[PDB]
Amino acid sequence: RPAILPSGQILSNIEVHSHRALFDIFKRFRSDDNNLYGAEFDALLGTY
Amino acid sequence: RPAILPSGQILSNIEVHSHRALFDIFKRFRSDDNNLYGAEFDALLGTY
Amino acid sequence: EKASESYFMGQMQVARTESGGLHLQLTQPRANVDLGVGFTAAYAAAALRAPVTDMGNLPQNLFATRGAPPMLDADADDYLRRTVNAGNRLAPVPVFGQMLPQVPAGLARGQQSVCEFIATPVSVDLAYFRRACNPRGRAAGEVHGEEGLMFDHSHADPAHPHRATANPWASQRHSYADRLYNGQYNMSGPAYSPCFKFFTPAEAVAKSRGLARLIADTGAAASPTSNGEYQFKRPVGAGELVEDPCALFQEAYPPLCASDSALLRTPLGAEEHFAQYLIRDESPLKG
Amino acid sequence: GLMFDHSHADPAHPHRATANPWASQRHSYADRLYNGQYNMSGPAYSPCF
Amino acid sequence: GNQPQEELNHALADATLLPPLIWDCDPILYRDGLAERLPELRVNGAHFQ
Amino acid sequence: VRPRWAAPAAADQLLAPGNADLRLELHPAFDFFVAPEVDVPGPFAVPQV
Amino acid sequence: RARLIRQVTLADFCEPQAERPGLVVLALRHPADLAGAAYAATPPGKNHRDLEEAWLALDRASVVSLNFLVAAAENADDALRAHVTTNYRDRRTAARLERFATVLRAMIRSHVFPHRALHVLGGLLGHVTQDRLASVTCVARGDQEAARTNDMAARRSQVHVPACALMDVDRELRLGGDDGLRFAYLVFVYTQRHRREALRVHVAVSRLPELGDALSFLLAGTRVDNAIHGTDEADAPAAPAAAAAFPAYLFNDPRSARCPTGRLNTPAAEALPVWAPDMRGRATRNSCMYAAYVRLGTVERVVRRALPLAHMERFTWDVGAWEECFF
Amino acid sequence: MEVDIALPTLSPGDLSALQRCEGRVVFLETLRRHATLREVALPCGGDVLAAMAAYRRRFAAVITRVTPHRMLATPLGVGGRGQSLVLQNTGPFDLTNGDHVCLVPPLLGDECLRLTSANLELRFPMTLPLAQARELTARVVARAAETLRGGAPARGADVVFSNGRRYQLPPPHRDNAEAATRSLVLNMIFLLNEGAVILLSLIPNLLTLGAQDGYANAVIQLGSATRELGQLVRQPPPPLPQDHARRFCVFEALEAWIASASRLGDTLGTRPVARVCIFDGPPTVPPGEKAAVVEV
Amino acid sequence: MEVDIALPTLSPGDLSALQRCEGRVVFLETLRRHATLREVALPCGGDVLAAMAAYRRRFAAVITRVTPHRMLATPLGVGGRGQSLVLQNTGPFDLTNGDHVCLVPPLLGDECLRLTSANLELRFPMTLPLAQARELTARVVARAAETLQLPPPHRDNAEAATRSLVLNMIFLLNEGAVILLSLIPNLLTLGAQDGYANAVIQLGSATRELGQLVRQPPPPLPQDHARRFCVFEALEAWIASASRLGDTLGTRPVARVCIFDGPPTVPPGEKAAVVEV
Amino acid sequence: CSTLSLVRFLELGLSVACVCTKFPELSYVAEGTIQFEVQQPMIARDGPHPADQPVHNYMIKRLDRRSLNAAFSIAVEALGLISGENLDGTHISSAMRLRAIQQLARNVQAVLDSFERGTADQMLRVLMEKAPPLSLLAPFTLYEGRLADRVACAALVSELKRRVRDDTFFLTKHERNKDAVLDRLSDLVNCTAPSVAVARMTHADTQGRPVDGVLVTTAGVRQRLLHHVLTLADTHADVPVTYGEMVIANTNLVTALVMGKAVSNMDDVARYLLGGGSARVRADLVVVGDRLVFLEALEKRVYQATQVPYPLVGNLDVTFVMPLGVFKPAADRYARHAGSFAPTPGLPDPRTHPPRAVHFFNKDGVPCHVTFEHAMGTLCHPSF
Amino acid sequence: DRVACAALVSELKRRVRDDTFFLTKHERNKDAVLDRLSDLVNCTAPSVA
Repeated sequence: RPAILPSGQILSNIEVHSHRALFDIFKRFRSDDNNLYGAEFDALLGTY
Repeated sequence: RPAILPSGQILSNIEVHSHRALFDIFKRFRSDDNNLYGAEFDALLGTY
Repeated sequence: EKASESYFMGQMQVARTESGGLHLQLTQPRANVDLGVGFTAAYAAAALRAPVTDMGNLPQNLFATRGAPPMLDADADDYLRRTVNAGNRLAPVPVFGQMLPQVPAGLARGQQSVCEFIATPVSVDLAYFRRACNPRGRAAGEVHGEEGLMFDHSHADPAHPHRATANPWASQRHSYADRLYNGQYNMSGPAYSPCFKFFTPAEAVAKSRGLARLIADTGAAASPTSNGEYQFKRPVGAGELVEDPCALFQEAYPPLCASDSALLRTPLGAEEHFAQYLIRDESPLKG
Repeated sequence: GLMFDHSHADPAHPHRATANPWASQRHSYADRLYNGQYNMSGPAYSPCF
Repeated sequence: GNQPQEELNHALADATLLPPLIWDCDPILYRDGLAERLPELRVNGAHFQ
Repeated sequence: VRPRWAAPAAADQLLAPGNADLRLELHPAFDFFVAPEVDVPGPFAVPQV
Repeated sequence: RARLIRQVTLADFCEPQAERPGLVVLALRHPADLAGAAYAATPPGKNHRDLEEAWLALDRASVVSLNFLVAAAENADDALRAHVTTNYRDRRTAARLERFATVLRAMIRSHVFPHRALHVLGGLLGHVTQDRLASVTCVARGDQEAARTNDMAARRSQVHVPACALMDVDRELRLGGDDGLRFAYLVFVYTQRHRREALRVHVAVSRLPELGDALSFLLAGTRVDNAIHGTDEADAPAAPAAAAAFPAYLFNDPRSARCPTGRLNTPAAEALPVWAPDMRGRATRNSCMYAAYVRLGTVERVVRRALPLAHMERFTWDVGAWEECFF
Repeated sequence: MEVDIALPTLSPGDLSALQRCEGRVVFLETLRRHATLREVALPCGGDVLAAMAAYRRRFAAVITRVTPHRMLATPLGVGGRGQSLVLQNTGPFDLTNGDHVCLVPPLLGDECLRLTSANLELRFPMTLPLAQARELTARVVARAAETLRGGAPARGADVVFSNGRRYQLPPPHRDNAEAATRSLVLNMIFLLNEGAVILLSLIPNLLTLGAQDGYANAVIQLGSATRELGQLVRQPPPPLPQDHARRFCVFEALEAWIASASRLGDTLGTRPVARVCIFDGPPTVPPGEKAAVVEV
Repeated sequence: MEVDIALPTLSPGDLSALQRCEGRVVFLETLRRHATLREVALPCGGDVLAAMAAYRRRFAAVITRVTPHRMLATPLGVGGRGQSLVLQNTGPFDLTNGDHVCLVPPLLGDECLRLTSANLELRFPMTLPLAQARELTARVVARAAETLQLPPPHRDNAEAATRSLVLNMIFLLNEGAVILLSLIPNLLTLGAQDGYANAVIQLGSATRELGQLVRQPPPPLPQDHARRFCVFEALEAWIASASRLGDTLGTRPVARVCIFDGPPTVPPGEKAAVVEV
Repeated sequence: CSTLSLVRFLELGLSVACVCTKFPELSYVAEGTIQFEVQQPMIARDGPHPADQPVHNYMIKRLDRRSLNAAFSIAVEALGLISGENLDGTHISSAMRLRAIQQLARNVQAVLDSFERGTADQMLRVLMEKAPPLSLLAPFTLYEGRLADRVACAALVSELKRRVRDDTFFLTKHERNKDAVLDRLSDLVNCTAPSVAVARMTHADTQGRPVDGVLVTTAGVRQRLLHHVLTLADTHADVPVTYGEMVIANTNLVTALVMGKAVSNMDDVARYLLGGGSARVRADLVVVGDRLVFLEALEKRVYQATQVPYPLVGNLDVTFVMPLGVFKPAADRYARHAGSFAPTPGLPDPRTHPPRAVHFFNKDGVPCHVTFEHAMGTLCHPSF
Repeated sequence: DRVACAALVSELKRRVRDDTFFLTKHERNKDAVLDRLSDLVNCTAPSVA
């Protein structure tokens, strides 16, 4: 779910928790949560 | 969301509506449903 | 058939632990999936070995069941206990912690079955027991009849258009025989009830959307009974594969029986003599 | 423990417990004549020994 | 029930089921003695004088 | 309590695995019962021995 | 290795710069629920708000070093009082010790015993202190010297117990035994005489896995004088009625008055004998409570060496649950 | 010894709810490295006594991370060196640092997951500090008892404190508190009365001694050495011939009482299963929030 | 820690019999690292009550290896709760997976590996599940209370058991307990409209024999029936007592059975893995 | 000593009942699916009622998760000898070490074998649960297309109720006839339907056309069949000796990592969308009807000398019912012959009273009768 | 377990009194004799080679 290859760097840092209004989803975990390292996919094997 | 390339052909035919209980989910339609024609995707347009 | 199953085997892995010694416990995950529209396998049940359980008699004892309000004069039901539990196995001996039937000693044959008794007027026609019948009289079941047929009485009995039922005390909603062998009346005990599946509509939640569903379901329905020295109730989780066409028809077969031993003799002859009667054997076990 | 007690029913006809109150209990009449450790043994053979 | 077995077994052994025709008080005098089930007989509104 | 001998025991329910007669019925020519540990005949009132 | 606990708190009772590491610390309950449970727990006759007042007279602070608590009891050797008083940096300290004494003496009077107010943690090893705010750190399992203190003079530590309170048992009871691995128990001793009562603390070691009869005999005088002066201030009625004698002759009476089941109402239930078990002012269990103990761990050796002290030897922290000692 | 549980795929939305219970405990059956969710399931409307008795014949295990495929558990009974683990407190009131937790069924108003897609329910037992649990059980039982005799139905003092805040002890009719607890209060009150009766039958003159000088003296003599005031237990009257319908052998009754009391005392928990050793966190964990624990 | 039990010289007639005792438990008295065999030894069978009282005063130890010189052991519980070891069952009832086990002195005697060369005998205690050990202790203590496959008591220690029992029972009587004692008829009447309510009450209940024979009046209001409430206190006290009544007469369950692969139920005379508590 | 009979799963004829492919990343996949599409033909009617359009329909079947496992415990006394910690410098400890390592090898040899008989058992466990009985299967296939109105469903259930109770035990109640057995076997073989074709099976006869199915039995029934009714076809068959493969690589990887799915034939879909060793094993065949199937009874090659029951001894279940004390109406009591079971002269006839017991034969044949008084367990209880 | 040995001995009791004599009770069923001989041969087990 997270990104693999960033495209553009950000020139200016800012406090993010102030500007929650500009964003549509917002998730801020402390440090190294457990969800990032789940590689669990699902797909069709064969069609007929 | 139909298949594009079938892996293998089915050998035998059978009245399938009667044996519907074997399958988990399915759907029949008269002929040439409009839904399976337009297929639109959702793309993320840049990560940062 | 040539290719009836896809079979995917994963990757092995070796988990260690300590137990005196060292327990290496292998494990390999694998999955399969049916890939043939319609059926792809069948079996016939050709031969027959000895019946794994005895086909004798064992009068079921209710005194292991609770939920029935007792009788006021405690001496009365004390006498009931003191006399009916006498000379009756599977009596709830109050040995520590369980108050369960004591472990019997020695077995004649396979595990002994259990018998029930359902009230019925004396003027029930006898010919209803020659062919395969339903202990209720309303032969509802599910396969032949839509929902609402199991307890209605403004609609005829499908298997006997003549009457409405054949046993008033055993068919009506909230009738007597219902209040003892039903699914949701909390009057079950540790002993198995061979008629538990005949007075139960709780499968109303499991509505049947195809005869093939019931067909495939029969022949592989997990076992409801135990495997000890009796027919005890078993947790539904464990189970075991067993075949029974009863739950598809909800019908029972009459065994070879007669109201006098003097009728069951090698020169069988007449089948109705006097008040005493005989019932020929019409079952899947003609030999 | 199945041979002399009379609370566990007869394991061949489980209706009753015994089919003969005069030949099944320990120290019964029919027992004191054909038991191996009561020693009324004579010269003739005894099929029910 | 302070009654021998016979009165519980049959229905006409009860000392509490009055006969349909009585000429005296002998059955009634026997009736009230069984309070294990509160009995009562109403004669025109009075118990009996 | 009722004396077992007078009130008849049973026809089939005697040979049941529980009753208190099989324990004392094991010879066709002799009976076995319990009695006060006294000499016979003894005094009028039954002693609690 | 061993497992640790860190609890930031106030520097009122345990003062981790004043003592060096290696001494057991206790966790103090929130006092609000103690003051509340008193309202329903103090026995009849006694005061029912005096613990409220005793607490209000001492005004979160959560830990208390055993070195501090042992001083605020009856049993103590005045050398340790002098040490706690003149060696603690803190202001107003002796006054606080006095108030704490009054608190515990109120606790036993109100039948909410301090053993239900002091869970035990391990021995502290480290601390960082602001101005009157500390964060102590104590072991919780494993052996003490698996830790690592930031002293740099003695990385590891031991366990120190005031030798004034350490009461040995085996050599006391003369079991004739031979010292091997012995358990370690922290025990409390209550005594109940209204407005004249106190609390005694001890630290007991022995091979006895089950104290029980051992303390019941050790504290014989306490149990004796506690069972008789404990019911005081409770109005007992006059001489007990003869109807209080529970009739036993009537159980296996063949001929006796009897009642049909389910009819305890107005219908003829009068001929039954009356029996009034009436128990008002007799010694209840909480009245005969005299001691309470809790297992601490296992010990090799105890040596005495200096203020007198008692260095443990290979203490393995294994804390258990509390226990009553009333019978 | 970490077990995984096959998970019959349910749906979106519900799987989020299953993900939210990443800290509770579940009672397995046997230590096998595989198990089906259908196995660890209990009808969330159930008898509290039978559930508390069954909690012994099982193994506790906490739900670690979950995935649409499976969920991982870690048993608490067996273990190596008692490693740390996380636990979601789910009692009615918080628990402090440095104490012992106990596992009791949802005695008060119940909460239960209703996985409507798979058609099964789950019960997750409460997590209580030791003394507070041993007192809450008595609270609910005593309220039911006071109600039983039809006396004053309320006294305004069925409240329990924990770290300041006052708790209300929700009204005893919410889910089935008038039905799923009847068994417990009956089985406890009855045994208490029976013990009292047996004692008084063995010592008939106990409650006719001095109100303050006789009873205390008897108790202190009994606790001390072998005087015992002779056979303080007077010889009970001789029984009936064991067929008389009114036989009463007191000693067999005492035997049955000892057995039943021991059994009931063992099927009550109150033997700690874990101990909070939180570190690097707020010293007081509120309900619903995880808390570092080491198994005992 | 590994207790080391040294052995004297032994005849081959009994060394090979001692080899077969690889999963049974013995009772030391002190936990030194070394100890001679002669020390850990109990006299021949007698007074199962006294012996059961003695197991409380000593901590157990199970043995693992038996060499021609040396015989190891393991102190069962002093600091550990997960030292998974194996010990063989020697009680009649087969113990199944899941439940705890408690040590109980042997009955009838006859279990004595009588060593003639060393001139001593051992009596290894049997291992029973909790549910049945409780009942056995109940039976034996009741039989001891009677005297004011079965051995008779000794009248010198049976009084101690009686004392413990009568104390634990006496301290149940509280001014709150009488309030509960007041609703015996209100309990019996409740045990009539329903089935489970009647089920919980036993048959020789020793209370139904009372509620139908004696009437008791309304209880006297205790001192300050407004501030405090007594039923709660009496019930809390009773819970606290009953939670620890079983062990005070018998012995705490010492270990619970866990098996990862083998068949669930293990028969008598066969070793089975375990974890201690 | 004793050897250890090794067995490979691909040699057995049961392999031709399934396709086996290693999928080394199964431990990662969530619930996978497979998509079917099927297109039922149609015939042109005529007349008043309008015609219909040819129908289409899709479907998917999800997977299910199973697993194998086996314990491999070794002890401490030998663990100290393997790793050399407990090793001593002697000429005697060396031999004990040799013994210990040989033991470990002879142990791992057995535990590795179990993962072949594991599949041999799992395939039977699976197939045994999806195959409905033949009795309930023939007439349902005879009534296809008419199960819309109720009356046809009734005509179908009235025939199921007979097929269950009459065609359920052959070769035990028919031991005089021969072609009835073979014809029942033909119905069994021909009532199913062929599944998808795949080129990876190639399970061929020694000479010609490929095989179609298997026939697993218990040794007794196989013995009874191979000497009266069925003639052995041949004694060998060329089979595949390798598995298949489904791996994730270089196109499935990007999609599985960023999107969350990965189709198996992804490379084919890609290259189309944008432009872009047979072994010989001694198996025993048999010809039935017009087909050719493997005939086995695996009770010996596998499952032998172990602790598991054979999954081919199933369990039938019947519920009997007998009336106890019914009394026939007046107009139905009659002696078939005037010379009746005449009782002893001088005493009255108890054959007129209402009967109060039933007599039935037990499992072996000794009669055991049920009388009213046995119902005391029911008709004497407050529940009444 | 008991349930297995029960049916085992119950089938043994039937196997004794039916198949203790062949080629004297059944000379008509010529093939049944060869059946029984094949059973007799295959029922045993090979020893070490």
